[PDB]
Amino acid sequence: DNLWVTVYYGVPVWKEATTTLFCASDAKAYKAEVHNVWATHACVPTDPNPQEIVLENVTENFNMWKNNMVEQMHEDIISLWDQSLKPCVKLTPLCVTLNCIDNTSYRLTSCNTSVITQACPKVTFEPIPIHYCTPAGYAILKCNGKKFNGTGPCTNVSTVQCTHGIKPVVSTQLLLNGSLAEEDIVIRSENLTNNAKTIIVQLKDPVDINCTRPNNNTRKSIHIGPGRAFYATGDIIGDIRQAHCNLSRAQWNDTLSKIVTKLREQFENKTIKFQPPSGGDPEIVFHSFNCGGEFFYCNTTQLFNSTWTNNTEDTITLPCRIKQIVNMWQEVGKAMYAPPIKGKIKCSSNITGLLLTRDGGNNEMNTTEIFRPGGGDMRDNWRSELYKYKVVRIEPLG
Amino acid sequence: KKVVLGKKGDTVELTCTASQKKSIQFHWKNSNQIKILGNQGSFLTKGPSKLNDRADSRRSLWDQGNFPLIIKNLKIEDSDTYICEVEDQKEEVQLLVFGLTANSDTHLLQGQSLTLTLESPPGSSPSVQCRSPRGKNIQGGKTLSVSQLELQDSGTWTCTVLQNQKKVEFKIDIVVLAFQKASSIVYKKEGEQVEFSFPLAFTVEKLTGSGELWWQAERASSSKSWITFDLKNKEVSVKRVTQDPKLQMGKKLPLHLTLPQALPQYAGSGNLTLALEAKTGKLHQEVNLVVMRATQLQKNLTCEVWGPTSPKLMLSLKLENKEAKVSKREKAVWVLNPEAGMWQCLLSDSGQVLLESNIKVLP
Amino acid sequence: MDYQVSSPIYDINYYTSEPCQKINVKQIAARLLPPLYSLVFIFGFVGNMLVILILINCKRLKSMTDIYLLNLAISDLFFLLTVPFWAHYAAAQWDFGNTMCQLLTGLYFIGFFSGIFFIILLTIDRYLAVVHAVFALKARTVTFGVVTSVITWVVAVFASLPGIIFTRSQKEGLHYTCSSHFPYSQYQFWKNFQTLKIVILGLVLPLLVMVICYSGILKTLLRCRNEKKRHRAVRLIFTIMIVYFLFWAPYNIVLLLNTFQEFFGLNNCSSSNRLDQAMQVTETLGMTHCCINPIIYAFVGEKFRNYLLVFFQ
Ligand SMILES: *[C@@H]1O[C@H](CO)[C@@H](O[C@@H]2O[C@H](CO)[C@@H](O[C@@H]3O[C@H](CO[C@H]4O[C@H](CO)[C@@H](O)[C@H](O)[C@@H]4O)[C@@H](O)[C@H](O[C@H]4O[C@H](CO)[C@@H](O)[C@H](O)[C@@H]4O[C@H]4O[C@H](CO)[C@@H](O)[C@H](O)[C@@H]4O)[C@@H]3O)[C@H](O)[C@H]2NC(C)=O)[C@H](O)[C@H]1NC(C)=O
Ligand SMILES: *[C@@H]1O[C@H](CO)[C@@H](O[C@@H]2O[C@H](CO)[C@@H](O[C@@H]3O[C@H](CO)[C@@H](O)[C@H](O)[C@@H]3O)[C@H](O)[C@H]2NC(C)=O)[C@H](O)[C@H]1NC(C)=O
Ligand SMILES: *[C@@H]1O[C@H](CO)[C@@H](O[C@@H]2O[C@H](CO)[C@@H](O[C@@H]3O[C@H](CO)[C@@H](O)[C@H](O)[C@@H]3O)[C@H](O)[C@H]2NC(C)=O)[C@H](O)[C@H]1NC(C)=O
Ligand SMILES: *[C@@H]1O[C@H](CO)[C@@H](O[C@@H]2O[C@H](CO)[C@@H](O)[C@H](O)[C@H]2NC(C)=O)[C@H](O)[C@H]1NC(C)=O
Ligand SMILES: *[C@@H]1O[C@H](CO)[C@@H](O[C@@H]2O[C@H](CO)[C@@H](O)[C@H](O)[C@H]2NC(C)=O)[C@H](O)[C@H]1NC(C)=O
Ligand SMILES: *[C@@H]1O[C@H](CO)[C@@H](O[C@@H]2O[C@H](CO)[C@@H](O)[C@H](O)[C@H]2NC(C)=O)[C@H](O)[C@H]1NC(C)=O
Ligand SMILES: *[C@@H]1O[C@H](CO)[C@@H](O[C@@H]2O[C@H](CO)[C@@H](O)[C@H](O)[C@H]2NC(C)=O)[C@H](O)[C@H]1NC(C)=O
Ligand SMILES: *[C@@H]1O[C@H](CO)[C@@H](O[C@@H]2O[C@H](CO)[C@@H](O)[C@H](O)[C@H]2NC(C)=O)[C@H](O)[C@H]1NC(C)=O
Ligand SMILES: *[C@@H]1O[C@H](CO)[C@@H](O)[C@H](O)[C@H]1NC(C)=O
Ligand SMILES: *[C@@H]1O[C@H](CO)[C@@H](O)[C@H](O)[C@H]1NC(C)=O
Ligand SMILES: *[C@@H]1O[C@H](CO)[C@@H](O)[C@H](O)[C@H]1NC(C)=O
Ligand SMILES: *[C@@H]1O[C@H](CO)[C@@H](O)[C@H](O)[C@H]1NC(C)=O
Ligand SMILES: *[C@@H]1O[C@H](CO)[C@@H](O)[C@H](O)[C@H]1NC(C)=O
Ligand SMILES: *[C@@H]1O[C@H](CO)[C@@H](O)[C@H](O)[C@H]1NC(C)=O
Ligand SMILES: *[C@@H]1O[C@H](CO)[C@@H](O)[C@H](O)[C@H]1NC(C)=O
Repeated sequence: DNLWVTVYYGVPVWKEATTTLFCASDAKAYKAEVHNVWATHACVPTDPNPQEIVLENVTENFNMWKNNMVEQMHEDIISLWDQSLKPCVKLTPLCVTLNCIDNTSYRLTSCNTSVITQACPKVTFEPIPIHYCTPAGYAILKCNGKKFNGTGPCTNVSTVQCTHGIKPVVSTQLLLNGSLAEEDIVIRSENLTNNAKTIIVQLKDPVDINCTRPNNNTRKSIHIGPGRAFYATGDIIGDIRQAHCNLSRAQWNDTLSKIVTKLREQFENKTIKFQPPSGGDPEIVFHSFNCGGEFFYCNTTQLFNSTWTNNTEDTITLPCRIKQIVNMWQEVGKAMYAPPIKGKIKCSSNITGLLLTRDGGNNEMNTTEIFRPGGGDMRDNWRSELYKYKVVRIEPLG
Repeated sequence: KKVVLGKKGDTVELTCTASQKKSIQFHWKNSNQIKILGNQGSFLTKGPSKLNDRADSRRSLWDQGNFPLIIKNLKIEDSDTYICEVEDQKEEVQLLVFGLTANSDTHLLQGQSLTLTLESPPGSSPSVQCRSPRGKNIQGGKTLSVSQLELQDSGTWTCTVLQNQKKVEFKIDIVVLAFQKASSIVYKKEGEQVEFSFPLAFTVEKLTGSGELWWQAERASSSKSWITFDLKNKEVSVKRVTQDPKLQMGKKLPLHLTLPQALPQYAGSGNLTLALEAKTGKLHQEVNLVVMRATQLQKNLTCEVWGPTSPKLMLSLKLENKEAKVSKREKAVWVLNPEAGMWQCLLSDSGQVLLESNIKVLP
Repeated sequence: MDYQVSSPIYDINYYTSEPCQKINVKQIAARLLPPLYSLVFIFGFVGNMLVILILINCKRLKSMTDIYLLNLAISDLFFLLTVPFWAHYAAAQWDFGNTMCQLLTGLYFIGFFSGIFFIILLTIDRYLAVVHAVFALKARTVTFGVVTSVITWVVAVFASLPGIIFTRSQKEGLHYTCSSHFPYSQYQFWKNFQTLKIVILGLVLPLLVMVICYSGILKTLLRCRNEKKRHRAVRLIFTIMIVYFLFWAPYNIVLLLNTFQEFFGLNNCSSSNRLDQAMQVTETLGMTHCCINPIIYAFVGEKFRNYLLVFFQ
């Protein structure tokens, strides 16, 4: 068990610290769930009595895209995927050194393809909310402003000892399970009008999504009689790598109608035109989430086609497809997996955020706004969660 | 910034520099600020441009510090400058593509004019600097045209373009359809069978060929005697040409313009015109024939030479035991009071006997 | 620089802890079944029509046994009229839709179930004739033979009536198949409810008849040997029963094993991969039985082709 002591009163000079934090999640330590196994060997139980000391008159410049704390979580989830889904073939590139003598030719074609073969057991998979807690001597601040602007200074700074519920869910084009906005859908981006930084859009209302596969692959009709030998029962008849999702159109249309109102105020009365993405990797062109080793690659072309104009006011069939050979977001290379499993898999998920890029240009005339879906950089996935916090070290005179 | 060159279709390598070695985010934008490629974690995002199915990048080099830009099927309109974006920096690069070709594919006969077609991008000043195996480093503007193109000027010519101290090499496809002679002269005597032969060099194509041989007889102004023949595949067939010369032509591409007996009126100049198509054009070649007529009129003899004779030649009539009984520079020399012997007539040209004809006198 | 991951091929198989590559065994069987089934249909059609011509006009069906022999040949014809369809079903697929599939499936089992039902009636008629000779004479009226047969056909229809509950055919697998899709909600009940009905009615019940009836008949053989023709008549009915058992009981045993691959029997997939080559052979052996009963009549039967037995020897 762990234990730390409070600070009754301290307002000294603040200095940005880069110390090593310890996780703290509510595990179980008995099930065969992987996140319960990982939290048992490296995490501690959650704080039963948290304390948030509110600072009346205190301000600070919370820069968020230069936060070194999200660089630690990104190196703590890569340590979980090497203990959760062991790939059958882990193909990764490996080059060494080839240069000539910038002034001399830079033809580097020496690269080795190292392959690793491991056992592939299909294991359970479900995220668990964790709490990152500060070590001895440091403190974690937290703004309470309902807008917070991204890298802008707030005024309602309060200090804590552990963060809120953070799930390690890995997804693209739609931020899954996590925290919601307070009062209004806000947008966050490091720099607008430079069309390189992704725009994080956080929602204030949870849009639900149900992703399941129908159990009709195996046949239940019996040809009891002349046949019953070749076409015998339990024979696969359907595609075992096909699924479908559903989105409540009457509820999702409200939340998207609030996103375009924020853009109009920000970008001075333009024609918001959403579009499908411009191509690339199948983890970028399509949606990508995980449910028990089932890596749903959901076609979202019937989700971002619609163009917009002013005066704005049921079951969208989202076609998904399970692909075995997937790209690894952690490092260059691929990872071939195992065949899918026997039974109904249901992903009764949430939608809390939205990752959007921007297509600006000067060849195109004065007014257009193209917002293609982006994401894929998993550091940007948890910058949408660790935006309120900051690790600062306060020296003690004692 | 540096500059590279394209070769109208191949790939080009445009690299950036990064000394951080952390696989940080990169981008690829033109002068019009249009995304083409970009880093997304460890993933590749083909940006919204006109180079979607063309731009490529080597992912194995991303953990080194070098980020290439591989663009296949280089067109002329793709010439633009591209800036990099790593560690908040703008590594500006430049790119230029151009091309060069001809218009006549295979019908480049011996003595046919040459035409080029340079495809240079707008906003640039190229300079044609070719290289020929005959030592012709012909330099000029952008469009180059040469009147001379023969069988000895075929081959892949190395034409390079110097611009901003950069140059790349190219090749030129030349198919030369030529003859192997400018002017043949055949020296025969009265009675001897005359043979003509003018070769070509194994070109295979569709319906292409038809031509004719014009003739100018000596002192016979009655023109319009020729022979017209058609060409289609391995095979030679006369269409129809009719007239005083019994010209028989062979059935194979080594054309044998055969003439039965060298009659004295069958001598003079001539032009052989061959015409192929798919790219029309006409070849030309000179044909000549010289006829000697040695026949005694009575107990005194007289010999004459017909044909395109030179004003420098000689003529001699000797009884082959002693020396020449007469030597003149004409075409009709006579000998009165000959003797017994095998009389020889000598046609020559500054050193060397061309024609020889034997005849006997009975006393 | 040279990565070897480029393969679009996939396998239609679930993930288990024992990979079992089960071979389809349809093509090898499709080059053996259509000529065999056609040969069965050739011999079976001309075989049974002769047994129908002879009894109707040469024998005169003057007795209850001849009536059951007629109906047994008719039951074989109902089996036979489906044989060319199954011949053209291993070879390619099911081209006949489904509206006719609720009839053809029924006609298959009407041929099957009534087939053993009249053989049992043949056994009981000969059992009554030998032991209860007073009782048999009162009840062996040809009139009573007809009404017994009519009931026997009705029961044979009802014995296939659960199979006609659902015969819907949809494209599952390579080509449309007509596999009965009985209700999913009570799925475990109906599946076990079908294995027993073939085994009890087709194997257990005639075995129980054979034990009971042929113990009373063999008692006559122990007492005296005075009448050869009584002993020779039992040889006909006895042969029909055992040739039915030689050709159908291997299927009945395997059919129990087909459903019971659980703890009751064998659980290995390789045990079910030899079993995949066992069910089709014993079903094929059962298919050949419909032409054997006229062949038995030309060898055992001393009333139909008795002069051929002397002429052959
Ligand atoms: C965002 O957050 C949401 C939470 O709101 C989360 O949804 C939850 O996802 C998990 C992960 O799939 C779900 O957990 C599964 O639930 C099913 C169904 O549980 C139901 O149980 C009863 C009976 O129906 C209901 O009353 C009840 O309400 C539940 O709905 C379980 O069956 C699953 O367990 C099986 O699968 C595991 C992994 O395959 C096995 O390890 C486990 O042993 C079970 O295996 C059995 O079935 C397999 C079927 O293939 C078979 O292969 C095995 O051999 C064995 O027979 C599993 O626990 C949970 O239900 C979801 N929550 C809700 C409310 O539905 C999202 O997933 C999350 N987003 C992301 C991206 O993670
Ligand atoms: C600055 O941040 C602090 C963070 O604590 C804010 O204090 C919190 O204010 C909310 C209301 O805005 C309080 O919620 C209310 O609490 C009462 C009593 O618990 C409850 O009955 C209400 O239903 C409601 O939930 C919250 O308790 C309070 N936090 C604490 C620790 O007391 C403060 O309001 C912020 N100031 C500004 C100007 O935004
Ligand atoms: C049982 O599994 C099958 C497939 O394994 C599922 O069928 C699929 O259903 C969707 C919609 O219900 C079909 O999409 C539609 O296809 C038609 C024809 O191409 C098109 O015109 C429509 O616009 C729509 O896209 C899909 O094609 C179909 N798949 C097949 C192979 O037929 C079925 O949904 C599963 N059962 C249950 C209860 O879910
Ligand atoms: C929200 O953030 C934006 C930029 O991220 C801030 O805009 C800048 O504000 C400073 C002073 O605060 C000015 O000097 C700059 O000229 C502003 N730049 C632009 C592009 O507007 C904005 O002030 C922030 N809002 C709050 C309330 O802090
Ligand atoms: C966001 O990016 C833009 C570029 O798209 C930056 O604007 C440049 O600012 C510098 C100095 O202020 C000027 O010299 C450039 O001419 C500007 N470029 C353009 C296109 O306007 C802007 O400063 C960036 N903002 C932040 C906060 O980083
Ligand atoms: C997801 O959407 C599909 C498409 O409507 C739903 O499928 C229908 O389900 C109803 C049952 O409520 C059936 O009566 C329809 O026939 C189905 N349609 C088709 C085309 O098959 C599906 O039920 C939805 N799933 C959820 C969980 O809402
Ligand atoms: C996705 O699934 C959830 C839960 O299975 C559905 O949520 C329920 O929806 C019904 C009516 O559809 C409501 O009466 C319940 O109160 C809901 N429960 C919860 C916990 O939300 C949801 O409707 C499904 N979405 C779609 C589009 O089918
Ligand atoms: C997904 O969205 C649903 C929307 O109803 C969430 O359900 C509510 O969540 C709040 C927050 O904890 C609870 O106080 C409510 O009691 C929940 N409602 C019901 C009917 O249970 C749900 O929690 C969201 N999922 C996650 C993982 O946050
Ligand atoms: C904080 O600011 C408020 C202004 O409303 C003031 O009343 C209060 O005294 C300040 N707090 C301290 C500790 O000075
Ligand atoms: C290539 O990779 C293999 C496997 O990791 C290794 O054994 C070998 O030494 C490597 N070769 C080079 C040149 O790096
Ligand atoms: C842009 O929108 C603002 C909203 O406050 C409005 O005041 C302004 O007039 C609009 N400008 C144009 C050109 O429509
Ligand atoms: C998007 O919708 C429009 C109609 O609103 C349609 O014309 C267009 O084809 C759709 N986009 C795609 C990619 O099909
Ligand atoms: C916005 O709405 C007004 C009326 O509500 C309309 O006149 C105007 O044209 C609309 N704007 C655009 C860009 O269509
Ligand atoms: C969705 O929003 C658009 C915005 O103009 C509106 O026209 C449409 O009617 C909305 N659909 C539903 C089902 O509310
Ligand atoms: C865009 O703005 C420029 C400068 O204000 C103007 O010259 C041009 O006409 C505008 N474009 C259109 C389509 O009106």
